[PDB]
Amino acid sequence: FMATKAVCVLKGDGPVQGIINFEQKESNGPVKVWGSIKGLTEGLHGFHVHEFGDNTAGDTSAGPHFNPLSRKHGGPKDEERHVGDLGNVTADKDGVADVSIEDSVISLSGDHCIIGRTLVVHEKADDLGKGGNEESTKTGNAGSRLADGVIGIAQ
Ligand SMILES: [Cl-]
Ligand SMILES: [Cu+2]
Ligand SMILES: [Zn+2]
Repeated sequence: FMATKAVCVLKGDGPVQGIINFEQKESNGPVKVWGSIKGLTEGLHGFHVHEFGDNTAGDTSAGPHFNPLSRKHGGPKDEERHVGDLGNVTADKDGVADVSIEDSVISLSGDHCIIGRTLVVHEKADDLGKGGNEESTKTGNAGSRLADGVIGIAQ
């Protein structure tokens, strides 16, 4: 089987929630990521795929950012990045982040497959590895998880 579409329902302990859609018509092509997230503070919020689709214990059970190539944290456009580094979503004045992303590193098939893994929206902006500290090189200093969910097959 080869997934062409995926979906992730994001939920948390507070007001943050949303639906994220993934589309990839070609196995060797980019993934379109689109949807909306509500209940956010206005501004930038870190947006990452973590390694495991698990919250057995909590944040640790989702593991670090998905990182099959053993690289350091960066932005989605950087050559040096984790596969799960999708950068930041932007929330407007009403707390709605309209997500519109095209990425060529994540995939719905193969070694970079994100199906069965966890998508997370964070409290703070992702510094893209440019924060000048150790945490920047791992998480981008995006802080706590406001909402998460496991990425499932949709088509
Ligand atoms: Cl760029
Ligand atoms: Cu994260
Ligand atoms: Zn990362």
